Amino acid sequence: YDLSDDFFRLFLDPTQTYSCAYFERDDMTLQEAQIAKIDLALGKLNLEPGMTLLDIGCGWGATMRRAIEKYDVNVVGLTLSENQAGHVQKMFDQMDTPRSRRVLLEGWEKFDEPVDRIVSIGAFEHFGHQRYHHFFEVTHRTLPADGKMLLHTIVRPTFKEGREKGLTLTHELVHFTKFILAEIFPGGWLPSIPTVHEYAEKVGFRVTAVQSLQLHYARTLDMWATALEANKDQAIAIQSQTVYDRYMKYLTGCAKLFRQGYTDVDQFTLEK
Ligand SMILES: Nc1ncnc2c1ncn2[C@@H]1O[C@H](CSCC[C@H](N)C(=O)O)[C@@H](O)[C@H]1O
Repeated sequence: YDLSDDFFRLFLDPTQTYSCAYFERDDMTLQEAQIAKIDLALGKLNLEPGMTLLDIGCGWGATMRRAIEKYDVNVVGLTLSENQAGHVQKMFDQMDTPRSRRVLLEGWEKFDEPVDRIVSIGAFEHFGHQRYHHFFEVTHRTLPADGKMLLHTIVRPTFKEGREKGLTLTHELVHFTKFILAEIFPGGWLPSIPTVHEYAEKVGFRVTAVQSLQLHYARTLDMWATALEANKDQAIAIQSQTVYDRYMKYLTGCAKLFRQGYTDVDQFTLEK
C-alpha cells in the first residue's frame, strides 16, 4: 500500500501541503509559509471569478480549497493517491460554495477537458523524462488562447560550477541521489532547467517567468524533519523504525543539498 496518511500528518502542517513552502516573512510558521506559497503560485495565474482551475497532482487539496475561497474559482484536481482523492472529495462535500469542485483519481494522461488555467506543484518530479513531451502537449491543448500554467518543480542547477558550483559529484551525492530517486521519486526524475524549457517551448509554450525558491525548500525540509523527530514514537508505532529512518534521512539529507546548492526548486510561468 501507500504510506498511511496518519504518518504524513506527523510532520506536514495542518493543510497537509507536501511541497516547498514560501517564507515571505522569515518569522512565518510552516502553515503560514505554505499558504504563502499557494498564493504565490495562484497569483501568477491571474485568476478571475468564475474561471475553472485544474490542479495536476492536487495532494490533499489545500491549493484548490484556497483557489475557491480566496479567488472564487471553480476547480478540478487530479491525483494518483487513493487516500488523497477520498480526503479531497470529503473536503469538497463539507464546504458550501456555488463553485463547482471535482477531484479525480487519474493521471494527467487521461484528462482532456477545456480549463482556463493550470497549476502543478511538486508533481512533475514523479512523471519521468520519457513522458515530458506528452505532459506539455496535453496541458497546452487544454488551455485557452490566454491560458497559463504554473509549473513548480525541483530542478538541477545549471552550469555555474565554473568559478563557482561546488563541482563535487561522487558519493555523498550520487549514492544519496539514487536513494532519493528510488525511495522518494520511484519512476520519477529531476529535470535540468534547459530540459523544462526544451519540452515546454516545443509544444508552443512561452516561458514568461521563472522564480527560484532554493533556500525556502531547505527550511521546509528542516521543519518537516524537526516535526517528524518530535513525533518519533508515534511514527514508529504506526509504521516502523525503517520508515522513520527512511524519511529522516531524506529530509535531513535534502535540506543540506538545497542549502549547499546541489539542487533547486523553480516555479515556471508558461503562457500558451
Ligand atoms: N502522473 C500523474 N498524474 C496526476 N497526478 C500525479 C501524477 N504523478 C503524481 N501525481 C500527484 O502529484 C502529487 C505529488 S505531492 C504534491 C501535492 C500537492 N501538489 C502539494 O503541493 O502539496 C500527488 O498528489 C501525486 O499523487
